[PDB]
Amino acid sequence: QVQLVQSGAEVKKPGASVKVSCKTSGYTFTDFYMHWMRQAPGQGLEWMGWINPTGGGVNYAHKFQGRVTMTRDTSISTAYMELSRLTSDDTGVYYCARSPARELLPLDYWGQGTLVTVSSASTKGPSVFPLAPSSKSTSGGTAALGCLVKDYFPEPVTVSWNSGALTSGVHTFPAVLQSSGLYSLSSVVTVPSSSLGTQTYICNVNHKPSNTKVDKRVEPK
Amino acid sequence: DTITLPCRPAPPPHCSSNITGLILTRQGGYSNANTVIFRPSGGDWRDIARCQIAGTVVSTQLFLNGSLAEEEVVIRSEDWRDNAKSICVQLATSVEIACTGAGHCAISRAKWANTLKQIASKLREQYGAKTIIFKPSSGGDPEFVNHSFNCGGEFFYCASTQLFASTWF
Amino acid sequence: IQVTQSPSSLSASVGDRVTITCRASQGISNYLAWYQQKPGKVPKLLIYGASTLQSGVPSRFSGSGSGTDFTLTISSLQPEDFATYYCQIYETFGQGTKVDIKRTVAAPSVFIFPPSDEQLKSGTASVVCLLNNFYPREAKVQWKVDNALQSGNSQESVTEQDSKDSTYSLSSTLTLSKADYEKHKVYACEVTQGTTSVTKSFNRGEC
Ligand SMILES: *[C@@H]1O[C@H](CO)[C@@H](O)[C@H](O)[C@H]1NC(C)=O
Ligand SMILES: *[C@@H]1O[C@H](CO)[C@@H](O)[C@H](O)[C@H]1NC(C)=O
Repeated sequence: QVQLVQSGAEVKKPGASVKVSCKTSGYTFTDFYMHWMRQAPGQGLEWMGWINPTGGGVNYAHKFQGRVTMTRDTSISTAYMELSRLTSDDTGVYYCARSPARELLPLDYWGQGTLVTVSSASTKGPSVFPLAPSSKSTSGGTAALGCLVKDYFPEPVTVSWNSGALTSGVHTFPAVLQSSGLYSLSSVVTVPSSSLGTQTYICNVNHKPSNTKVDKRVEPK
Repeated sequence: DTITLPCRPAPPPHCSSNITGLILTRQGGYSNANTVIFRPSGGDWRDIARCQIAGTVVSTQLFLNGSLAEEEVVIRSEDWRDNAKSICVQLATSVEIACTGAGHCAISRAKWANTLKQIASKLREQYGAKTIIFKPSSGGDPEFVNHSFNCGGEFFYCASTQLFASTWF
Repeated sequence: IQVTQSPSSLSASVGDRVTITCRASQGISNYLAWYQQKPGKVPKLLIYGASTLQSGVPSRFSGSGSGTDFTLTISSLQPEDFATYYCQIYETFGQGTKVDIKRTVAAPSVFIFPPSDEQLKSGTASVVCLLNNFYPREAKVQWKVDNALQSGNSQESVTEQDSKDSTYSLSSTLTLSKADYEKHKVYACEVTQGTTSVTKSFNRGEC
């Protein structure tokens, strides 16, 4: 069926440029226009421009005119968007989407998105610290515990607990961006307070951007 | 005084033509300071064909040796609000484009200026704007980023920057 | 073309009827589409031509309007419908409408976590305050050290509404240099929610 597949996440320093690919299949690539959209984190969608796949002509949003370049290679049914002179304002998720030719409205199939992070920071694996259960984190039969996943770059990290066997009561929070330019995230879980001396609790933090995976045993105080 | 376009390969003088229309794309996503921007079309051969003002000659951005309108410039679009639909401009008086055989094709600057002025006038009345700006092609294959045409079975390519870079109040 | 989408957010219950509108700065025929987006997921087309359902979209969705005023209507909300909706009019996207789940007020369970020893050795102290399973979203979290308001060295984030009980949870982190952390004794986060303030604390010398 119809499939738009984009290239992987990118990390860039300001002033650099990024090029994201959109490989398609399941349809005649030259019969539809291709559009590019982006979404800053937590923000709305905005259109960047379209490309005519038969001839390669383009219409860029005025906001991006002069530093975006859209191209395509019909022989492999792939579209490309290159954005130049990047600043942290360009951090966000970039999407390709198909419309009928010579139309801008029906974007019926979308790419899965490509995260682009623009920062003066550089790739950094997390330091994972325990949030140890104590009498300050206990409520009768329940106690709270977790992991603090501090100072990593870029997004994203994933957290499981006990290799994914612990899912009830887990809350993994959105990261915050510190003024260092590094991210910090917390994951917590509430468990039976009677299990604390006896059940092992390990958070599994995966930071694919730095190819780091950290397992942390959280022991009671 | 002429607008002298570089072209490659050099078109011979027998490939000189009359410009009878052109085909435009309106810049998308513009905040619009009472301003509307147009470029040579970002579309393909289908956009050209749908205008239905071409003649025998196959050409891009400018129609060569096509049909003229009767009294005034006529601008047409299948949807004025849709920046993915090209705008079909048919001239009422043709503009000669004379090729030297030495790598250029020339247009009278005053005639081109007065044609754009008329096109700007019709666009302004369509879009309720004040300022109309023509800018160059934003990209594409060589056939579409250049004014391209098939003369005599051979394809020629003229840079059209000089034809689309001006402002009209 | 300019677009004003309303409301920016609304909350409703499973089964009731919600209406989202999109206004254009000029007549657009029916050249409009509605999309749905869930957090971390790809936008999904629901309606185009202002009123044509995309194939397989459930019947509770409909769109209408012509000229400048358009409406997406969800006749009876299902749980899978709580998500963000965008109109699109030519190249302009609306600002987005997030549809939240209505539920009764719930007070937070408040917990605090002192800095770990391993962090402390590296010269930094992060104190973490946890507000577990509360509603509505609005709560005032303040940090106080030796009873003085901090306001400038902390950050917070909030989960999306829980899939099971529709509550929120909030994490706030106070971060100090180790040197400053050892200048003070009492560390507290105070959570204010509507005639209740809860203050969780500890003394550094015992944690
Ligand atoms: C253009 O048309 C005029 C008559 O309108 C004709 O005399 C002239 O030869 C034509 N020029 C070219 C280059 O075809
Ligand atoms: C346009 O018409 C002129 C005059 O008939 C002719 O000489 C010329 O070859 C034509 N242009 C092209 C590109 O064939």
